[PDB]
Amino acid sequence: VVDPFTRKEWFDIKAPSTFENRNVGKTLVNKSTGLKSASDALKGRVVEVCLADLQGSEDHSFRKIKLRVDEVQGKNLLTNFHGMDFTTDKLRSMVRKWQTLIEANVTVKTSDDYVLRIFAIAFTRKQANQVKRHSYAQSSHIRAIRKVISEILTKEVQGSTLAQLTSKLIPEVINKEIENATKDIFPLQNIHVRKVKLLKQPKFDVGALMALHG
Amino acid sequence: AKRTKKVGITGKYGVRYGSSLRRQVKKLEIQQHARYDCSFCGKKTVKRGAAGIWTCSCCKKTVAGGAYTVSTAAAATVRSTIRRLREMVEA
Amino acid sequence: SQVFGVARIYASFNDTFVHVTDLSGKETIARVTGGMKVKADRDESSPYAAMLAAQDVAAKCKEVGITAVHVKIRATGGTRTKTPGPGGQAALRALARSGLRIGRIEDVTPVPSDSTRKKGGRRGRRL
Amino acid sequence: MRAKWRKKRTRRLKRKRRKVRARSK
Amino acid sequence: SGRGAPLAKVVFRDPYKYRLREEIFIANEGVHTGQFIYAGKKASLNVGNVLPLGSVPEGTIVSNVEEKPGDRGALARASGNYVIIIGHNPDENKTRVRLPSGAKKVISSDARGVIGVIAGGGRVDKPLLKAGRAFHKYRLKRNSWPKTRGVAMNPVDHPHGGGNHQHIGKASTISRGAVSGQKAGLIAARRTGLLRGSQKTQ
Amino acid sequence: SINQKLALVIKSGKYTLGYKSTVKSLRQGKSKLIIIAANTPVLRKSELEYYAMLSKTKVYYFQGGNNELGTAVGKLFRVGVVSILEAGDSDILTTLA
Amino acid sequence: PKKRASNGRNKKGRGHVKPVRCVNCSKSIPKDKAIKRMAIRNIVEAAAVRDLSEASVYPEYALPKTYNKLHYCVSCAIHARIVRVRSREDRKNRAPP
RNA sequence: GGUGAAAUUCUUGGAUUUAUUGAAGACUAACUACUGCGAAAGCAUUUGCCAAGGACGUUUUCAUUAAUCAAGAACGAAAGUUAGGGGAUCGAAGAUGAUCAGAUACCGUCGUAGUCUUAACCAUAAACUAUGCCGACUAGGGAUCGGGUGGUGUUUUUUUAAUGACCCACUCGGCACCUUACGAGAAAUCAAAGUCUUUGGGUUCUGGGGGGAGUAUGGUCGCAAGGCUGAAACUUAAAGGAAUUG
Ligand SMILES: [Mg+2]
Ligand SMILES: [Mg+2]
Ligand SMILES: [Mg+2]
Ligand SMILES: [Mg+2]
Ligand SMILES: [Mg+2]
Ligand SMILES: [Mg+2]
Ligand SMILES: [Mg+2]
Ligand SMILES: [Mg+2]
Ligand SMILES: [Mg+2]
Ligand SMILES: [Mg+2]
Ligand SMILES: [Mg+2]
Ligand SMILES: [Mg+2]
Ligand SMILES: [Mg+2]
Ligand SMILES: [Mg+2]
Ligand SMILES: [Mg+2]
Ligand SMILES: [Mg+2]
Ligand SMILES: [Mg+2]
Ligand SMILES: [Mg+2]
Ligand SMILES: [Mg+2]
Ligand SMILES: [Mg+2]
Ligand SMILES: [Mg+2]
Ligand SMILES: [Mg+2]
Ligand SMILES: [Mg+2]
Ligand SMILES: [Mg+2]
Ligand SMILES: [Mg+2]
Ligand SMILES: [Mg+2]
Ligand SMILES: [Zn+2]
Ligand SMILES: [Zn+2]
Repeated sequence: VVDPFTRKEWFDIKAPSTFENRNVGKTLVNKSTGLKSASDALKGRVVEVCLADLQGSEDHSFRKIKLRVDEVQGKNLLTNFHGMDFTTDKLRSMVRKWQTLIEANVTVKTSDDYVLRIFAIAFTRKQANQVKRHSYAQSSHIRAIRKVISEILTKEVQGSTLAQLTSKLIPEVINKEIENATKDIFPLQNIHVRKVKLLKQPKFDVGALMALHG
Repeated sequence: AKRTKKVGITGKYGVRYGSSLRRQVKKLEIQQHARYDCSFCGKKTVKRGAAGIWTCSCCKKTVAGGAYTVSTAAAATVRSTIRRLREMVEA
Repeated sequence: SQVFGVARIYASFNDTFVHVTDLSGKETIARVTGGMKVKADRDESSPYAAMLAAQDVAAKCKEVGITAVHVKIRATGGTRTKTPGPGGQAALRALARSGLRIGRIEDVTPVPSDSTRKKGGRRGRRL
Repeated sequence: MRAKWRKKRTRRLKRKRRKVRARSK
Repeated sequence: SGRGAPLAKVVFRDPYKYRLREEIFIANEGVHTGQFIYAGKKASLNVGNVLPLGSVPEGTIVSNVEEKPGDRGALARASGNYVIIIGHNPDENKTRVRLPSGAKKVISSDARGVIGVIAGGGRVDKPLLKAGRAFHKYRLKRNSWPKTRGVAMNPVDHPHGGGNHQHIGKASTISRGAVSGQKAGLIAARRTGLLRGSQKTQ
Repeated sequence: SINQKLALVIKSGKYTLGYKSTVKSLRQGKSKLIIIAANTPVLRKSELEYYAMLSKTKVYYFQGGNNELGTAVGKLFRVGVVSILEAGDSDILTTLA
Repeated sequence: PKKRASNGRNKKGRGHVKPVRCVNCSKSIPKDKAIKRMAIRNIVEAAAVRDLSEASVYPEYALPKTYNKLHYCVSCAIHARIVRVRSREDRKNRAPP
């Protein structure tokens, strides 16, 4: 029996800062030979840690999150951001029949020379004195609302660093910086940002990325 | 009076070579003969010769073109996507 | 509290799939669930057999050593059933009951925005 | 026989007798 | 004469002598008299210029492409043709491109090309529609026309020669290993018959 | 748009169409603004721009060829340049243009 | 004669409703006319939802389910799912239960 | 892998599965409803541009300019035809694996055309509400879409308004649904299919037992497939509709 079980050795993430917990747990890639073994074939993965998995209590527990393996050294392995998402359960539970969905996105930049496509998702609240059973806006609202969410996303992403960005939307109050504009248009319950993702970077800049650890 | 119900310019070929060949010639014939509009001076004065050579009657300017039109679809859809790729290299 | 993986379960009609691996995904550890201890090939999706080979799945899971993972379970989906299959749940039944540790769970079934027209044409399968 | 099949039946029938006397056209 | 594409006579200064030097280019569609042509590595992505395939982003359209740096143009020269660039491997500094045939060749990123597509496209969509129009076509290329069917000749003149009826009398597909005087018909044909089905390179 | 502000001074004020009359306008100072079709050649353009600089006249570049700028001013012929001599009541001499 | 003023379903005043394709046989069916049922079933089973929680971490944190809307074709809708053929005046009752 | 079950099939080429990732074409899910818009066909991601429209509001303007319409014309699902592009999906043909007594099929597989787009054709659908358009009158009821009016109505609290969303009442015009039947109908049912033997508001169109047959013939349109127009000889006592009982 070739029994490869004995063969290889685990390695480790921990999270960058802008969080509180960071210990990821462990991986298994290969022994580090040289004739092709891990220096180069590292930093090419992601993992799926929930957020209440990562910071706290479950007031924070729906967001999926990607994390891109960045670089490795001795007992290093360290993973920066790659994007984020919601989770099937709540989105399928927030899309109730008899109300209006509203979804929009924009591709915008941060001082960290990452462009990216944000998303946003909002729904209708029925004024809680009200008899009519469907609670629909009237597309004077839908257009003006997505006009104003689009006003706001860019002025926080162009607002600052992808790192400060993470620190901006973790506390989530962007969600109701939306409701700030919206309260003068429509009741608009359940307002979340509901994904984030891009593909292009500035070439690695090793020394920038170690500024999230201590 | 109208002189031919369908042959148009292609009547020179009389009855020969078959309707299909004549019709498909007529199309490119009309293309390669008609006067086009000049991009540099704004009159319809650019006519063909030596297919892919289109020249403006006044202002004496000549432009490489399609064999029977000034701009071929392909060319134009290149021009577009050469602009696109260009604008992507200054900002 | 302990060491983690990913679950990677998949249910069809007439087969089922279950496989551990690194949370990174790249390196896979053991999967074979399928038609393995079943063989009549009617019984490929059967829950009895999904269990019977889920056992030998959890087996190698701890045979190389891991305590816990959460699911990535999914029906075929695409432009096909998109609803779970028989031997999807009757396996993790006998893999949570196999004394292993389970967590943050979610479906990963592919769903489109309404395209890539299904097989069978506008009259469907006809029986 | 079905109505549209009776249609195809005679569309074909006519195509054929159209042919048969273009032979003497 | 004998070409479909028009040519562009393009005048430049001699860097090393008070002199003009007049090169001869193939005119890419849309070039014009009096236009300004820019040539070299640090040149701009304007249809008409000539830039190394290093300096251009994938999806660029170029013509008169070099197979080796500095051979002064080999690829995509017939009226209406071009090659697309489909990616760069900078470590070896190659560039992979797709030629008019469909085949995808890789060549150095120093090889040059001309932004755009060659002029006179669509020439072939017009029927020639008489024998004389072909006669005048080939008057100015070579003595290749007309063509006598080998199967109308006596056997002394051709493998398909002779017979009391006109037939090739043996498989028309000929081995690549065949000898001069044998190779007539479908040489080394990997298949034969009316091509049915999408033919675009998978 | 701006085509409407210009199409007011046709019915309102004093203008001159054509490369020659408008450069007599430019050297006699009577021009407040000159408008230049897109397709008008760069040499002419730079020349006018010089004359403008010396009359202290402003210039607007009409996005649109001389065909468009001719139909713009209600004439049925090409127009390579316009030169307004009195903006009868258009604010075109005080719009952002 | 007719057997429903509704004759197919729930369409008066559009002339066309792009169709859906059935979950069982894949047969297309106009959206207004497909019977719809939202299938909420959780991750769970009867005896299976105790011990997945016993030898477990996160001590029953979430418990989510599978949300997917279902469309049938009526003939397949008739085959198994809720058609349960009604009777002339009983079929006019649109109460779900 | 696929199904009721199988098999054709794919697997030293690491298949099915995973991960990162890229290309191409198509579609717009969930929100989606007895909900909107358009002459109909039809129309569902975003944004910008381009022109267009009904309802409302109106102590604005003109002042009979209108209704309906042979001829004639604009548009016209799907498929189908011509020339390019495209060709991912699914997929007439054809070839196959199975089933069957047979199985040219239904189920499975491969997959040509097609499916998509441009320029031009073609002009047909159970193109349906199997229900012409304009006008008038006859009957109750609560939903809802759009506009409007009314307010010491609720909520936003900022400091209360302004607003915005919401509640209630009314009134125009929508898409429907409900209950009744004065009334109508051969009935099924119908606020029109009502205001007809107490038979007449204006106007367009079609039908006159069933087959023969939308066949033959001519004319005309079309590249073609075919579209529009469209008989007769002869044959036959029924054919049909709605409802009842079996
Ligand atoms: Mg059946
Ligand atoms: Mg004959
Ligand atoms: Mg010769
Ligand atoms: Mg030959
Ligand atoms: Mg010959
Ligand atoms: Mg001879
Ligand atoms: Mg011989
Ligand atoms: Mg021989
Ligand atoms: Mg011979
Ligand atoms: Mg022969
Ligand atoms: Mg019936
Ligand atoms: Mg319908
Ligand atoms: Mg219809
Ligand atoms: Mg959508
Ligand atoms: Mg007449
Ligand atoms: Mg295809
Ligand atoms: Mg067949
Ligand atoms: Mg057989
Ligand atoms: Mg057959
Ligand atoms: Mg009809
Ligand atoms: Mg209908
Ligand atoms: Mg009605
Ligand atoms: Mg009819
Ligand atoms: Mg009423
Ligand atoms: Mg009665
Ligand atoms: Mg006829
Ligand atoms: Zn000119
Ligand atoms: Zn079905």
